[PDB]
Amino acid sequence: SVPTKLEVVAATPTSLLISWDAGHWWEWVTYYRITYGETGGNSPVQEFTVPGYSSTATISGLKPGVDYTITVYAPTSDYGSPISINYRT
Amino acid sequence: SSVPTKLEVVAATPTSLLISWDAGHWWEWVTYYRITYGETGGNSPVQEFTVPGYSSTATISGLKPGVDYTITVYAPTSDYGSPISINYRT
Amino acid sequence: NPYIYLGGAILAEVIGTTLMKFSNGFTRLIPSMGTIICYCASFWLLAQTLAYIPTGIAYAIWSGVGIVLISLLSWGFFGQRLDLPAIIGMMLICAGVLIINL
Amino acid sequence: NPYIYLGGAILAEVIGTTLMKFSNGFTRLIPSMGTIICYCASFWLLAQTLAYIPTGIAYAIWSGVGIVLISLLSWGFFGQRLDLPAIIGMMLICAGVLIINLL
Ligand SMILES: C[P+](c1ccccc1)(c1ccccc1)c1ccccc1
Repeated sequence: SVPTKLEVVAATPTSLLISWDAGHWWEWVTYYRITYGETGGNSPVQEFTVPGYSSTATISGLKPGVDYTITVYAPTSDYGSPISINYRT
Repeated sequence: SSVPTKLEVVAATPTSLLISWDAGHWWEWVTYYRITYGETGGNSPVQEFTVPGYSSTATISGLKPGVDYTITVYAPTSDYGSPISINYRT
Repeated sequence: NPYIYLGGAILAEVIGTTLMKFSNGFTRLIPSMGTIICYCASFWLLAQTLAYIPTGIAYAIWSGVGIVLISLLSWGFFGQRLDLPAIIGMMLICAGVLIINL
Repeated sequence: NPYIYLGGAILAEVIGTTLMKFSNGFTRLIPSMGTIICYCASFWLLAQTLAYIPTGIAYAIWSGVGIVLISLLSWGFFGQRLDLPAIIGMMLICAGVLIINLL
């Protein structure tokens, strides 16, 4: 159910500004966690969290040209499956 | 037999003053000391901020050099004793 | 005055425990913040209404007007039934609140 | 075992409430931290009993033992600050409590 609709708004070769639909007031969670790593897997992935009232987040420090996989998890798996996408910088 | 006690200026600086005080015994420790600082002349209000009652030190920045300031440390209520106030010229 | 804030803290906690049942594990941000705000207020409301009314006296009245307002709010617009002998137990709590009141 | 965590959570809240009388509007460190700690324990214990003991009997015991433990603790550490018509009013509040929960 939440989060819903994960897409990349602005895209710099080394940064991706993403966003999602945080739900709606009474379905706002306390925090989302965002996971970005290389689409391959030669190394681990990078991760951070965002408060539940914010719907956007910036991902900095990427490598240009590389395709990345970005995932946004709810606090728990009870709010629906985590939504994931791909982007080539 | 009041708190706080022994309000002294550890470090000084033209624009900053590091101060400390005697929090008293473990039963005399409060949860928040509110501290006030303004100009000695008194042609202005008085700046104020709080600081956790488990810390006996407080740093103040943004002061104007050469000026003499008056610093006062309060307790959550007036029940703990008269607040302690001092002076210092940066 | 004292029995006004005690009831305000009773109303505060009852709203706190209900908003907690609505939110999940403090995950739903809005009713989670609602529970934190409610408990903080009721913590500071009960703290201020204890210096006047004795400790055991206020514990009772709370346990009373609490479940009263809990089961009243329960039958109010949530579920219903439960083991309802009658509202005779609700009228008991009211009496003790009164004969301890002003 | 699962019935003990109640009385411990009862007593922990019993201790925290008496410690709140020492916090002075949460303006005195050590009692203020203590009340926050005490209630974190009774929470965690009560949450460990809701998984086994039903909510009705677990709480009816809480109201009774608590209204006895904190009221007796308010006699040694203090005594009474504004006693009024009846002490039995609290026992009959507790009575009406036990008959809208158990009954
Ligand atoms: C201190 P109390 C509480 C009050 C207000 C907000 C949140 C909690 C409480 C309320 C009414 C009657 C007796 C006690 C509590 C705390 C932990 C575990 C069980 C109860």
